[PDB]
Amino acid sequence: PDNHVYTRAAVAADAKQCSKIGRDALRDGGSAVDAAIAALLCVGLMNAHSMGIGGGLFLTIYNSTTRKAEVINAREVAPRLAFATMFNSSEQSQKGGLSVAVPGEIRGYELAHQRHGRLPWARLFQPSIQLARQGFPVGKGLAAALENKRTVIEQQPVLCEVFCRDRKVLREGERLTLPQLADTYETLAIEGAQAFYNGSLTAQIVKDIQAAGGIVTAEDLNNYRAELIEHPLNISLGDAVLYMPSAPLSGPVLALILNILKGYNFSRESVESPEQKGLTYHRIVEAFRFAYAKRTLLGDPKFVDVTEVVRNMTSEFFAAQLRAQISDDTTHPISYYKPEFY
Amino acid sequence: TAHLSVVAEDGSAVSATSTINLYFGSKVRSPVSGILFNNEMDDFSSPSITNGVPPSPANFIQPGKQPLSSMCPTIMVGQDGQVRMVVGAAGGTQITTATALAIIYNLWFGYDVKRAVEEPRLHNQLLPNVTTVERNIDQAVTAALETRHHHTQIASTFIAVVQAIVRTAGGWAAASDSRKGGEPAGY
Ligand SMILES: *[C@@H]1O[C@H](CO)[C@@H](O)[C@H](O)[C@H]1NC(C)=O
Ligand SMILES: *[C@@H]1O[C@H](CO)[C@@H](O)[C@H](O)[C@H]1NC(C)=O
Ligand SMILES: *[C@@H]1O[C@H](CO)[C@@H](O)[C@H](O)[C@H]1NC(C)=O
Ligand SMILES: *[C@@H]1O[C@H](CO)[C@@H](O)[C@H](O)[C@H]1NC(C)=O
Ligand SMILES: *[C@@H]1O[C@H](CO)[C@@H](O)[C@H](O)[C@H]1NC(C)=O
Ligand SMILES: *[B]([O])([O])[C][C][C]([N][C][C][N])C([O])=O
Ligand SMILES: [Cl-]
Ligand SMILES: [Cl-]
Repeated sequence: PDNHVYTRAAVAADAKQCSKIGRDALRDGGSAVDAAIAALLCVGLMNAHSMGIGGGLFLTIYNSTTRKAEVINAREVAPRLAFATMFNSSEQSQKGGLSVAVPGEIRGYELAHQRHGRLPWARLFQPSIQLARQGFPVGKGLAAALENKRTVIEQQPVLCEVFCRDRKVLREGERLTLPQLADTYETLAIEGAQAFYNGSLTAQIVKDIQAAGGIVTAEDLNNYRAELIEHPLNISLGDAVLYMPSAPLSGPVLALILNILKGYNFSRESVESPEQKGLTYHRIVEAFRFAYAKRTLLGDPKFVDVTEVVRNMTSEFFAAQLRAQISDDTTHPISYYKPEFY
Repeated sequence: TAHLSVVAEDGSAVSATSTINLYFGSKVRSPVSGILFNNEMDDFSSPSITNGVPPSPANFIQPGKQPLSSMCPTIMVGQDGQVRMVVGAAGGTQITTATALAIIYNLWFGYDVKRAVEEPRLHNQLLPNVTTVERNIDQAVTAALETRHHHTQIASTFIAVVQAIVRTAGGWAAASDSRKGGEPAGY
């Protein structure tokens, strides 16, 4: 029905409906940021297993006017009451109140909109609110999610309330309706981001989290700040520059993978024969390994000094050092890539 | 996890990645607000067990602290300051490998943006010590790894979800990942 090559603007989301919402936000004169936020709200509804206002995020944004990129940081934080030894198992760190970090998504949206928005706040929420009350058919992605977690969903009434039909998980095509989130979204549109963090919604969040055994308090919410990063991580790739977020995200690692690999000068020919394709793909995996080796040194750069670690990871020579240790005809033991921890 | 790419008419762009962590997060949904919460604490390291990766002190929990993430939302820009690519990925821990493969398939192998997004993927993150491949990978690739002593194993489902937009002389080319079933929009 469509070539997916566009003359002026494009939105690529993991659900058609959210892509449209995005595009329609541009048509009505919204910026990239406006279209972005607008689409993510759609995505937190249509792919509810993936992301949403109960989470956190990162946004990389290029300003064509100022010819500059930036990063906005809205990943979740550990509660004031959290401590290093608070878990003793996987089971404990993955289910219930305690496995919940302080959500960031909403402060994220606010700052991005406060800096690059052209449409009103409430405009962004509008089509998602409609979608939530009316309901929509379940798409492939959320269908498999449901199937994958059938048992944990059906055995929990509060999930099954929205996610089951006759106490069985919804299947692809069946109608999902999200009545409680729609009200929520509407309160956010009217009252603003304040409603979530220090507002009409705050106490309910605390109670919900704590009732299931978390330790998140009002103070956590009240204090959460999204963060503007003026100088994102960058790497040179021939004619071009790549922008990406530094730690706590995986920019450094992707920087290393690509910096290692750009030294083989890959071309069309790298895959034109099985002989060369095999080698190419081997090199790729080895670079992964070498890059993952160094990952284990990374953390919040507000807590751990990783300044030099990152400068290294993205260094031109550091990359050249590891490339020379790649053998064309074999992989290696873990030890070989010198994974470090201090 | 979800990623999306965006290109506005004025040539500005956003790469965005968002997550509640694992499928359905902590599996707590408010009966009042309907808000479904993240299990992002899982992403810190413990001084206890392996998932895998031994205790890594730079990622231990502290109050007010951000867990290390696998996510990498990216934008490539020409020397002439015009946007050339907006890409990223989502899905378990295969985010950073898939993103790189997407960039490589387009930038170096010369694949169109849709092929870049659909092309079979592979993954190794060192810890743990296995190379994983998608079920419809080129089998000559499999053999080449298996004879350079890689112990491969096929993925049951698929590796990651990629949303990209590339600049072409014909305009903006876009693709959403069929593995998760999205489609793009534009004008
Ligand atoms: C884990 O053990 C530590 C030390 O005994 C303690 O702080 C905590 O109560 C335990 N947490 C869980 C979730 O079992
Ligand atoms: C670029 O930055 C300016 C401020 O210098 C801001 O007003 C504008 O919103 C940004 N451009 C876009 C397209 O958002
Ligand atoms: C790349 O990284 C650092 C961040 O300040 C700096 O050397 C350089 O200006 C950056 N490049 C660009 C194009 O921002
Ligand atoms: C930087 O790289 C050098 C090798 O080129 C290495 O000695 C050192 O461990 C690296 N620095 C850090 C802080 O990891
Ligand atoms: C890891 O995998 C490779 C096989 O691909 C093997 O050579 C190596 O011995 C394995 N184990 C360790 C601990 O490195
Ligand atoms: B997303 O569902 O792909 C999850 C990404 C998240 N944690 C992955 C490790 N379980 C992250 O690192 O932000
Ligand atoms: Cl709901
Ligand atoms: Cl996605």
